[PDB]
Amino acid sequence: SISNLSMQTHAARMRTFMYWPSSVPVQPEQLASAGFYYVGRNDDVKCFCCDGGLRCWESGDDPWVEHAKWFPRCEFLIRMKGQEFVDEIQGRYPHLLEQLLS
Amino acid sequence: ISNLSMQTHAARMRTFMYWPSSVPVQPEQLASAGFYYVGRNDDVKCFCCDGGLRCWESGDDPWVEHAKWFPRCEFLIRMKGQEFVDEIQGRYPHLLEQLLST
Ligand SMILES: [Zn+2]
Ligand SMILES: [Zn+2]
Repeated sequence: SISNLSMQTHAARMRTFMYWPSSVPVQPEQLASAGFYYVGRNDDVKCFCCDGGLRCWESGDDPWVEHAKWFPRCEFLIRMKGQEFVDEIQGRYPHLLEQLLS
Repeated sequence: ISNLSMQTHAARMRTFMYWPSSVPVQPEQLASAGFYYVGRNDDVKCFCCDGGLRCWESGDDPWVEHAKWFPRCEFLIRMKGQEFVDEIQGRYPHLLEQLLST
């Protein structure tokens, strides 16, 4: 089941990036593709499905890889990228929680 | 070892001089688990992994919580063994997941 039903369509999530800051390296179209919509503060985004938030976007960052890095059990992510992809990314970062708790 | 001067059990109990009497976990249970008081609220850190714990509600086990949040702690494993750590880890498989929902 979905966390934000109003942002289920690409068109809608993509509609929120109207005043997405120019200095942010990642583009609104990659973000909307990954299910992320702009919450209207700084560069904070949320996924319409898992309600998982992401911020501090830097050059090279991949919305799909980050989605799998931080919210691996999101139904939408699995369905679009597959369990293999999620397993691989989760494979790269086994000590994520530990690293947060430093 | 993060804090060499909190190595001994006796040095650890000493930091609980200004420990609040309202917090329902005694300095004894906390010093045995490797924790010393850092002087603010009820924040404690382990002399080894430097893991920090707070918000001690009633019925909390310093050893269980050590295993819960800092399972790779050498001191925790030496005192309680890898089996205890695995058991508590299985009781909480989605720990990082529950953090990021807030
Ligand atoms: Zn998601
Ligand atoms: Zn420790």
